[PDB]
Amino acid sequence: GLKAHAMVLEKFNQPLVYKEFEISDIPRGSILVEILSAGVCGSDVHMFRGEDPRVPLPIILGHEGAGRVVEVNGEKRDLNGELLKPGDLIVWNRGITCGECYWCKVSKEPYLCPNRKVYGINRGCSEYPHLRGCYSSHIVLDPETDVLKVSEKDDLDVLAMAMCSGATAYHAFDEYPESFAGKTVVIQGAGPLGLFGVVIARSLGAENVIVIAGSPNRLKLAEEIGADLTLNRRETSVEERRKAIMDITHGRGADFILEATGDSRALLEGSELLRRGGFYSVAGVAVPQDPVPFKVYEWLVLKNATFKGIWVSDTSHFVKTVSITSRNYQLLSKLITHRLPLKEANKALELMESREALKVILYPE
Amino acid sequence: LKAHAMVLEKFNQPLVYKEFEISDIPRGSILVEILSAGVCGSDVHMFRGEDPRVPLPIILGHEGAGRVVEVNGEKRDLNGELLKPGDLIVWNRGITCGECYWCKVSKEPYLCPNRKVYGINRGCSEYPHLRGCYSSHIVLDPETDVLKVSEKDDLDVLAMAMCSGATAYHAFDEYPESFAGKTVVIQGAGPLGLFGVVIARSLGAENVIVIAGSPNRLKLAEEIGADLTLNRRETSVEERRKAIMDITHGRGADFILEATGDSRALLEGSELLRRGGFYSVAGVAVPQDPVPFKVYEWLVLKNATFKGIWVSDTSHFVKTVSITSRNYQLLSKLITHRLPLKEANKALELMESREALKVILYPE
Amino acid sequence: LKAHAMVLEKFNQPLVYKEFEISDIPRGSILVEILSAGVCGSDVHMFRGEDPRVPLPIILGHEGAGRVVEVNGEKRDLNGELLKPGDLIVWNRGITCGECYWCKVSKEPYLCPNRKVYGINRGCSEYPHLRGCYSSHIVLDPETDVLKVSEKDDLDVLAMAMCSGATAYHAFDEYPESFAGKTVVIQGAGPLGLFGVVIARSLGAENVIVIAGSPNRLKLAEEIGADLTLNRRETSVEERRKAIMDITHGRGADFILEATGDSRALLEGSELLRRGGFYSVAGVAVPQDPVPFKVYEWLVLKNATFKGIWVSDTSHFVKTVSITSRNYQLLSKLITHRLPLKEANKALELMESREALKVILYPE
Amino acid sequence: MGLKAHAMVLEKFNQPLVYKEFEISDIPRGSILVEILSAGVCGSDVHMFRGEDPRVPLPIILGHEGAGRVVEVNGEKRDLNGELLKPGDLIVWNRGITCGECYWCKVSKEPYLCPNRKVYGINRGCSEYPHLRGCYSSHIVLDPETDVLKVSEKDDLDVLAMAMCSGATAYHAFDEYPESFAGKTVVIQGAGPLGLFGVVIARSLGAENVIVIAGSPNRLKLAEEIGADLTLNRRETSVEERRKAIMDITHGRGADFILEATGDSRALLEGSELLRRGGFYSVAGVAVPQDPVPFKVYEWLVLKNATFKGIWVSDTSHFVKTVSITSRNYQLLSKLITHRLPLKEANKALELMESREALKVILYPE
Ligand SMILES: [Zn+2]
Ligand SMILES: [Zn+2]
Ligand SMILES: [Zn+2]
Ligand SMILES: [Zn+2]
Ligand SMILES: [Zn+2]
Ligand SMILES: [Zn+2]
Ligand SMILES: [Zn+2]
Ligand SMILES: [Zn+2]
Repeated sequence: GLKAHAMVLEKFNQPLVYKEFEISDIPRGSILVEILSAGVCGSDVHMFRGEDPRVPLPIILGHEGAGRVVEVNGEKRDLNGELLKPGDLIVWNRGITCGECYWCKVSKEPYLCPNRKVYGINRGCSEYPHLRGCYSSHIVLDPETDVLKVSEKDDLDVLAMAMCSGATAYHAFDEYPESFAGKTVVIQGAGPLGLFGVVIARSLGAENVIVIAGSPNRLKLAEEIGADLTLNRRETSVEERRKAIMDITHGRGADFILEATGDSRALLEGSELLRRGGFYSVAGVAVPQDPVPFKVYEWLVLKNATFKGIWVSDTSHFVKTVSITSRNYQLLSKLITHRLPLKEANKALELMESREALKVILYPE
Repeated sequence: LKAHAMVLEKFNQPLVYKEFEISDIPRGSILVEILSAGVCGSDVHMFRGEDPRVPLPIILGHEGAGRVVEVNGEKRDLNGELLKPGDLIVWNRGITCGECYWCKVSKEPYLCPNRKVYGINRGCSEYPHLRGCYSSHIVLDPETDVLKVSEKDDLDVLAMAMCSGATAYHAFDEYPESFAGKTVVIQGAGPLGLFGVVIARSLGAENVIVIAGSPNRLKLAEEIGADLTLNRRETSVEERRKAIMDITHGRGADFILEATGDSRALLEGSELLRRGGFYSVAGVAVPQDPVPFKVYEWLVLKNATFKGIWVSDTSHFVKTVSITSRNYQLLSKLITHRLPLKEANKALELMESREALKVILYPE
Repeated sequence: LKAHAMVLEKFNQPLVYKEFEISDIPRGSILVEILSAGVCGSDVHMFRGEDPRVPLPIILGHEGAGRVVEVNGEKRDLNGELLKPGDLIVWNRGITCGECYWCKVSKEPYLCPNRKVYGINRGCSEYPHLRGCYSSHIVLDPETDVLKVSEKDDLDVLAMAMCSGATAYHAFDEYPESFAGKTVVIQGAGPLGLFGVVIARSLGAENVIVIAGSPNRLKLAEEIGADLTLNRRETSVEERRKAIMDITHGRGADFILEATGDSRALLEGSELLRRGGFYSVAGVAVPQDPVPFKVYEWLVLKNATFKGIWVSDTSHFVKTVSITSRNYQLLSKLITHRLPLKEANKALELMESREALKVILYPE
Repeated sequence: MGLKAHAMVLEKFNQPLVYKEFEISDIPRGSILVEILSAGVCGSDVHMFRGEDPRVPLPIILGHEGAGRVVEVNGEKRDLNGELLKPGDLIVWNRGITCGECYWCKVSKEPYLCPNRKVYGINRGCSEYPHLRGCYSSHIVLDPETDVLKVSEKDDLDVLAMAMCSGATAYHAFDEYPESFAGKTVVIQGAGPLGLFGVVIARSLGAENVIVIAGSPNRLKLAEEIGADLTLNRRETSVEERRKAIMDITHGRGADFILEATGDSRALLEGSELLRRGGFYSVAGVAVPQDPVPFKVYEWLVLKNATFKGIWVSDTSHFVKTVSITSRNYQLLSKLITHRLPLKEANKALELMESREALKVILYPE
């Protein structure tokens, strides 16, 4: 049978350990996939530290992958109806939803499925066939996985990264009920989520894209990938930033704001930048935090504002994200600062934790 | 023509009776005899000097129905009917500039920064003076959006509906799906929330639940269509959440209307809202202390929409009259007092004390 | 157990009564005792071999309500409730693949090319055989979308609603605004149009006008909420257009539903539609000769939306059940005949001749 | 003492436009006197010249596509962003003024459908002072109700003038689509200015694939140059070949979104067969009553669950968004301007547009 290896999380806050798995057969309808690129996410650090309550042990982490089909045990179609075969290059939606609940079937919001099963997050490696995350030479995909064939003209590293931060960013923009033509977009934060938001905002036809953050290196990147204006929170005052946005928008404020900071306190700045009638997509905050002092009359009622929380993404967002991403490979590849062998998965988590890396991608040896 | 009005000359001092002689009216204007004038809870705040838009002196009253006396030129209503002396009409209290970003580009006229409103930011010092409904007569500018009504319409109900009803309608109109199969929770049982009951019912909501503190208002909400009322003073937060969870199979409410006037209503409402739900916030009407808002739990993880609602526009006005017109007998139950115009000071006192739910004034 | 069903062996051959011995059912499947089975006009086309989807032999019947006999394993309804013996249920006739572009990307499961439908494209020759509602029992796959109902629900009405009702609902669901203040014109007064009357009313339409040729169906349309009916034998096309222009102040209808089954309906409907109006075309159910379409006048100059409507999905299912549940007394009037299952041929005959509006079959 | 202006006046249908001079002193309260710098010649100007548009009074100064420079404002005028206009400002404006009082303007919020819509160079004659109500002129007088946008010396006024008509109608067509264009396949029928602006708008909104079907190789080459992924020449392929091409690109589904930009009702016969189940078809090119086409209701509407949406002109929201898209694509869109003529050659301009020797002509005073 097949000799696979992976980096396994056995106990929280303890280094991932190398382990080998002999793969004999795979479940009916499943797809055995050779991982070619595996994204390391900020959230993987959180999971490693034992702060994500969905996470069983032991587990093969890694929810962002691109790979080559080794074997389908039976037949599997991709989302366009193409039958997969050995050697096909694919990406896939990390989440499988039930297809039977209120959100999957009635409201058509499958990202809200309470039964959502996610590779490298709530799928452990204890029970055979074990290989349920991307920090591995190989992953076994269930037959219910949403898959998309890609080609050798696709940058698999970029696609892997895009699966997570990109598709969330896409969801955030997709909730806006108008075209972006003529619109001013403000993005708070310049990690992968905010930076995909720059390229997504550009690609959907936004007039002006402004990014507010605190790292000059990340802000330079934002400019190289399409931002019209960047504002460094450490070099400018709140009022200076408000005036720059008010100047650009003829005194109205921004039409659409993306929170991509991870910090609930971002809404305090963002609310004062939003025009009357504007739309604030809140997608960065990823853990419970202290409550923020929210001014209901000023920020919601008087402003006639929409505040929209964004929870992950579904298959519609996945395919649309691949499509935008595929027009933007050269720019988006600039987000990958580090490329490491799988056996260095621990160092990769350190790099991400310390912010030495913007994004790290692992490759099996 | 000799008109009279009850005029606000000094905040916190009683409205005073005053006579006005109306000869010429401005070009294009419509002189209207007031038949019904609603006394709104916001008029109390204006009376008390709490509204910074309010010039003095001013004839208050932004909620009106009346009879056309004359048109200086020609005026069509929204359906294109030329107005003539004798016609009965209602009208939108607000006039927008029709030239700014919100009027012409984003098509959100309610957000017009140049919005002019009878009985609110239009004083009575300058001729022709009559720019509010606490008067025998009002002069409507040509730009006013008007609708003709008939003798089969209830003008008292229509006056009331103009304000609270049209804001309630705006709150429901922002919901991007139909209300079929949906559970609606309304927080509050003043005019705003009670209109919400009738609008929710009228748009097809499956369940309409009202949370408030007054048994008399809760009985009324039942009478006009609520499936369930929950008295906030006689139940726990946890009991009310359980009741809503039982009705929605453990999910929560699809749509919540905040109609209390208290920002703290979001603390409870946020925990009733299903994942993916929609919270329209329309009641809070003054700057208040900030509330501790749980961004992850209430917005992000919930994938929720919080939508603030500012007043209403002409599309909301027309839709509100249409709903109201199919519900006159239910909605007339909100009017607890009808007083002559000269007793306007008592009307304000009734509304302030909540001895009244809604007061209508009539001239003479 | 020994079930019985009425089987279609050859097109145009009378349905044959047959017994089926059921020993065990596939894993996760649900064995359901049929309590009400609706006979649809589309069953007549199937019976004659006009529907190219139809395998033979087949147990027809795609409108069903029933009582759970057994689940081989466990099955949750759409609200997550575990089904158990004795539960009353309704279900979506169609099961979609959950994997294709329509199911997963555009979220239009009604357009699934792999859609499997009880009594339509599921034959009865392979065990467990019972894949249609003209039967004492049906075996539902684990993938079926089910909803529990109660003894307070009218199951005869629910069976009917599953088809025509959910298609009507889809047609209204596509309209991008509220129905408040709107005038709705419905063409045709069979079950689709009649459900259209009730739905239009329930979503808050101001005026509902029905145009058809059957006096008795038009009387029923008034009994269930139409404001005006217009009979094509008794009125001219010009008289109809004037009546609709009078109600809409010269503009035309805001929303039209085609529910006649005839392509030529568009000729009249296009001239009743306001500029900017919305025309949902849901009745035409077979390929027909092309109609002469005036692209400039009816689409471009009118800035009109013509929207075709193909069946329905689980979202429309639940929402239809929800509106129907509030209108059982009105909608019961559509059921003109109830016949034992063994009389299924006569039921198809009644539906073909239009002596019935809707027939319900009951086992035993 | 007054301002000396001149224009090319249509006095009688099918007779040459005639040069005439005017002296402009007073203008109506609130009005803006504008020096024309660019005037687009539209294909519909030909039909109006010929006496085919029932809206057209005589005499009239044609030209509904314009950009220019503020000479004077009688009072005050703010552009749509709130900026006060002053003499010397460069502007563009919406050709159409709506009443702001009717059902469509106030209730349904569809001002393009206002029955009282007043359009420079179309239904506004030139015989009553101050006369200058069209762009085939040295100057135009804009009413206070006109929606205006200030532009800069870095904007291409020739491209903006053209964009005002064909471009805003194409924008309207795309704006009616209820989803994002991400991952979508767009087919455009026709490669005149309307269809060609469609290409740039489709690209700008993020469409994945943009395909153009037309009959002219030159125009199909232009469509490729401004961002089309594929062109199909309908004179050199069968309907079946074109459908196969679209089916191959869309994994056998059909187009997500089609724009009819041909002017021929018969285009729907092919487009309907290219549309996927659940697809959206904006019909914007057909501009005059035509014979009815044989429409297959079951196959093209019902079974397809298709949306067919007719597109009538545009409003100020479309205007502003068109100017924004256009402003990022000046160099591509300038490729559409094939001829620039002096105002006094307006008759030759119409000839060029009618013969189709020109794709788009711009007129310039002086
Ligand atoms: Zn689910
Ligand atoms: Zn991730
Ligand atoms: Zn009020
Ligand atoms: Zn304004
Ligand atoms: Zn049926
Ligand atoms: Zn499918
Ligand atoms: Zn033009
Ligand atoms: Zn108008």
